Amino acid sequence: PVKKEKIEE
Amino acid sequence: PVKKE
Amino acid sequence: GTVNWSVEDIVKGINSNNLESQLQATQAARKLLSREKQPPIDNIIRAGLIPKFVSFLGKTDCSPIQFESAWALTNIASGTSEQTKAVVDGGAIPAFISLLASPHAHISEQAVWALGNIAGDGSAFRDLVIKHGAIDPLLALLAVPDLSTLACGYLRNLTWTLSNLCRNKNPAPPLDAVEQILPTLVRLLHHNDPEVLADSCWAISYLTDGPNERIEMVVKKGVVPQLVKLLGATELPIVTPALRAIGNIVTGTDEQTQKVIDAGALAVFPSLLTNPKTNIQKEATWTMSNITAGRQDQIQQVVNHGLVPFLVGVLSKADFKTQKEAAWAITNYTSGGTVEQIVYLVHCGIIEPLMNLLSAKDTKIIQVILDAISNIFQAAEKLGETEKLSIMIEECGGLDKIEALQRHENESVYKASLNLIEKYF
Repeated sequence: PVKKEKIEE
Repeated sequence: PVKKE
Repeated sequence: GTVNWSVEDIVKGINSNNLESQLQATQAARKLLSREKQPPIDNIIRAGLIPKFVSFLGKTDCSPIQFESAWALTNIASGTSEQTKAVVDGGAIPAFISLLASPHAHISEQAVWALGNIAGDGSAFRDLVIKHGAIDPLLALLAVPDLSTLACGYLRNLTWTLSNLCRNKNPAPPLDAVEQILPTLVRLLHHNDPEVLADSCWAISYLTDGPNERIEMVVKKGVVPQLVKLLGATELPIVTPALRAIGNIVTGTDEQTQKVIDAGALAVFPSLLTNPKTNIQKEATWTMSNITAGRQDQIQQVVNHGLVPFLVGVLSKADFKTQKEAAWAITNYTSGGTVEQIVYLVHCGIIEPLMNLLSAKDTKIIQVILDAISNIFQAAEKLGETEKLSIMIEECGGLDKIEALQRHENESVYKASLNLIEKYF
């Protein structure tokens, strides 16, 4: 989606 | 005919 | 207690000369930037933290600060172009490419993700990522006998990043970079994970969105059969990109279009042209339009697959945008078809739905439909059936609409309308 935030891991 | 994008 | 820190506290930690204090503060920043509500990216940038995070990427001795800084920088790079630029301007690209070689998979993966965000901004950063030599190390991560041994998340991130290196135009990616990537993409198009398949299809869609030479590079890799298979998948996230790619390919040469036909694509179109998702119906109808623009033998395969009734269907009832693509498909069919093929189209019920669309508030569709009527009349002239056609048009309410159109703003419309009435009515 063009760009992706990493929210959790 | 001609194709189109 | 690396939760809910202030930026001031993060700065104080990062400016400490204590690697552990710096690590705690870097993790606090990561957690800030990982919150869903307005992550404070601009405050972090304004604090001057990007250069520090980038330097932490190079601390091989402290793997956790590498990870935390990588994730922090990933989330900044996820934002606006300006926010992505700040990461690039900090020297992150070469530092992330170095991290692709990390023995720690979680760090390699984060570097993959960050480079995807950077390449995803646009052509210029994509090309800068390529110039700094990202492709070789990225592909090396996928040089395994069986992709199924790789962790699911890792493989999905790599596929997504590679798709962003394939993306954007003006300009399109460098030809040599596309040649380097395509063999790995072909392999990922055969992987069994739905998300890998979707992102692989998106990549092919991007690489096929251009001149015939770009299409040829993909088509010569032999992927069209696999794309047609994916066109028949249950998952919409796969079908959407597969159909876009197929649609892109049929905008090329008649020989490239034939590969799609030979691969069995037209057998999926009954479903596609009746699909509940409007976008799929639109794009499938657009695809049909570029097949009806082909050779007469190609029009015949449309006929043989039973697809003219489906085009009558979409013309009769669909979202307006789909109906306009269908009008184009008819005008193209009528322009390039044999007399027998045009007769078939009328026997399938094209006239009434075409006439019903002449009531539309769109100049282009009226032009398209008027052109198609002319083409059909031309075939009727060759059969001496002009009057039968004239009657059909009159009986379904057409003559009324064409008459009105002689009195229409657009010149092409009134000219085309006046001519038809003058010659047939």
